[PDB]
Amino acid sequence: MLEQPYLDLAKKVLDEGHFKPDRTHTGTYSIFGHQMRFDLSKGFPLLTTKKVPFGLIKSELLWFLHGDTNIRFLLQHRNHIWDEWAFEKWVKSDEYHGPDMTDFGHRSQKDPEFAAVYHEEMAKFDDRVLHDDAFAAKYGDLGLVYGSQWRAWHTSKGDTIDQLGDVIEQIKTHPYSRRLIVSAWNPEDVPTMALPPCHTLYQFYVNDGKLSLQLYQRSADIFLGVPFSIASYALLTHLVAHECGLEVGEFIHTFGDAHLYVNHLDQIKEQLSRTPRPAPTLQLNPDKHDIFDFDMKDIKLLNYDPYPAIKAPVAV
Amino acid sequence: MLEQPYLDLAKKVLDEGHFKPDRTHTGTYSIFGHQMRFDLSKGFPLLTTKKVPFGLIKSELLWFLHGDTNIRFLLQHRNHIWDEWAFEKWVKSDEYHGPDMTDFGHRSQKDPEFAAVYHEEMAKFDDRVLHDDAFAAKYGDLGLVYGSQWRAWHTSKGDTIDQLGDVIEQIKTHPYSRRLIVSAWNPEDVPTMALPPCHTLYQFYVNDGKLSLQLYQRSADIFLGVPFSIASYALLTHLVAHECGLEVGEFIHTFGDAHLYVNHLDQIKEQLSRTPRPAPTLQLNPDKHDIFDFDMKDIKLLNYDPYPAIKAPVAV
Ligand SMILES: C#CCN(Cc1ccc2[nH]c(N)nc(=O)c2c1)c1ccc(C(=O)N[C@@H](CCC(=O)O)C(=O)O)cc1
Ligand SMILES: C#CCN(Cc1ccc2[nH]c(N)nc(=O)c2c1)c1ccc(C(=O)N[C@@H](CCC(=O)O)C(=O)O)cc1
Ligand SMILES: O=c1ccn([C@H]2C[C@H](O)[C@@H](COP(=O)(O)O)O2)c(=O)[nH]1
Ligand SMILES: O=c1ccn([C@H]2C[C@H](O)[C@@H](COP(=O)(O)O)O2)c(=O)[nH]1
Repeated sequence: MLEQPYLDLAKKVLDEGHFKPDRTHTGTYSIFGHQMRFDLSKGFPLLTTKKVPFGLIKSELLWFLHGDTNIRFLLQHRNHIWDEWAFEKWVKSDEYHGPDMTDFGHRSQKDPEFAAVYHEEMAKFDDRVLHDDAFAAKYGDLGLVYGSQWRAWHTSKGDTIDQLGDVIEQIKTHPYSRRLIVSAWNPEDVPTMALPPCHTLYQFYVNDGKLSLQLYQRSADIFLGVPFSIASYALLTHLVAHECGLEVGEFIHTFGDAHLYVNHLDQIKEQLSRTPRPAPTLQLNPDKHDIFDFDMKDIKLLNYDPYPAIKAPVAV
Repeated sequence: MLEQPYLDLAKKVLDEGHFKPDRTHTGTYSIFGHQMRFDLSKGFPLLTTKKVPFGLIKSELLWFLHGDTNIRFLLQHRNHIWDEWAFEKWVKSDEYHGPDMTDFGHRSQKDPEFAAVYHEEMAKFDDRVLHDDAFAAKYGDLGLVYGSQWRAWHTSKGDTIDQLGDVIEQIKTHPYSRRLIVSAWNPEDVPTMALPPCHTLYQFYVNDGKLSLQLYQRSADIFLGVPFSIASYALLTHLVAHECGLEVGEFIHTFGDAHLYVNHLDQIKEQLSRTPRPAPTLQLNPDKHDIFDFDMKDIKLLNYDPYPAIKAPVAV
């Protein structure tokens, strides 16, 4: 079945995984070095053994493709994935008036009295952002994030570089290039950055008419962190191909520290019992071509037959 | 045997390798996505089925570790690997007086009348550099090269960042970090650069007391390009460990486009006949610790028993 590699990776870590403490102190079964591949021309590698929200993936990927970093677009799409990174500033501000949100993520992990206020103040910030146009401009904009990294590489002399764009250009002008790299790691922002990018760098490859891509990520939270990574990066491969007129090939996913949090194991042993069902089919709008405007209804997911959702706890 | 993975990779490309044209127009059997590992605590992965010059590797690696980019150090060590990248400027200059060296690399590939003059002018430039102190300052300095990338990351506001240093610092202050990355890919230099770095990015990993490293390279000239890459990056793993007081673990080598030039096949089929002999032993000076001054005689290679040298042609 199409997703097997991920179940094998999960399985693997569970066995030969070694214990490793965490920054956000927990334990983790970890492995260093691993590659898995999926032939995109055989189905979309969207996990069927667990409910995965393609809606979240798409909207998020379009945000990235717009080089947009303001949280407004995501909320607009009922997407809240990155909210916590905005809230961390809103609260660490002079304007913040209210429930001392210090370490709110951890306190809500088990959520006692802090629970309500945190999630209540959350509605606040998102209400503020979504409508207060100026608030959005200050607190909604995350700054350095995949989109700005991808399409707005802050140079040494003020100008901006659109890596992704100039890359598709590269694929078009001369596809057989070993220089099709889109780096997200900048040495000067990483030390003073909330969360250095996980999906660090990706390289495309054109041969026999098909487009293949390789994603390198220094860290991998296998339970909930990998199933999104796979899909999103498999989606980018159809978009580029469709843009450049290439037939989609296969997506390769290489990991630095691949791991399973110590408080995720029950849930993962649980998943390993179900058997994968036929891979979902991705459908792409034939009319529009400039992927940079390939909005929500331009990407359609056909016949996804997932196993129920397995809840787990945020890694704080 | 220790090197098997490389012979398997060679073997692989020869079989399921697909044809691919080149920038420097030749043909190439290519594969996209591949990882191979070596347990450094079992021997030094220095190929025994072909003579590999450890001298060249060391001197070159120390140049890198000094953040030095001037070709003087290399010539000083009887090392000429990077010369061609210096000559390309010396000749593309107002000062150049003599044999129009245009495309000298290609013309010398089959070397007719151009042969002598090119190699003669080469002695010239290197004689100039090695002794003419000021000449060295202008034409010897390559500018953007692994060393300066590693230890002199040109920031947005003039200052310089020593990635490698701050990284060993990271390994020391807190080893269990998934953020130990040393990137060599800079989005703004790559488009106006002679040869964008191949060995693009490497991440270390500390666990169970051992240091493991993963090297990502977008391109791999398997015949002569990989056997150096393996060794050099395996050497860096002993140096860091020895510096940080860690036991060496294993080195992981991941490739973007791994390939075998169409005019290298005979030589590679040739190699695949010999059987690997016990791996060489690396010896490290116990006294000095600051790897940045771990000079030539501080690294010793014990009992290397290689098969004879298989000549091949430079990929122009
Ligand atoms: C990926 C990504 C972007 N993100 C953000 C993101 C940011 C930092 C991180 N940090 C750590 N340590 N682990 C992570 O998984 C992680 C993920 C996500 C955010 C939420 C869910 C989610 O809604 N629920 C999960 C699993 C349930 C849970 O564990 O709470 C789901 O299965 O849908 C998934 C991904
Ligand atoms: C690696 C590296 C740095 N380099 C530079 C370097 C730079 C650009 C490149 N470009 C291309 N296309 N292929 C390469 O192998 C390559 C290598 C090297 C330079 C010379 C030898 C060498 O002296 N001889 C070889 C093989 C003989 C041959 O093919 O000519 C040997 O086996 O020692 C090896 C590596
Ligand atoms: O998109 C993301 C963001 C985070 N993480 C994981 C990686 C780690 O498991 C943890 C963050 O700690 P660091 O890797 O940054 O050290 O979150 C992911 O898997 N995917
Ligand atoms: O250290 C090096 C330098 C170059 N090459 C190879 C990579 C390619 O095979 C060719 C250069 O073409 P590009 O990959 O840069 O496109 O040289 C190596 O293997 N190692």
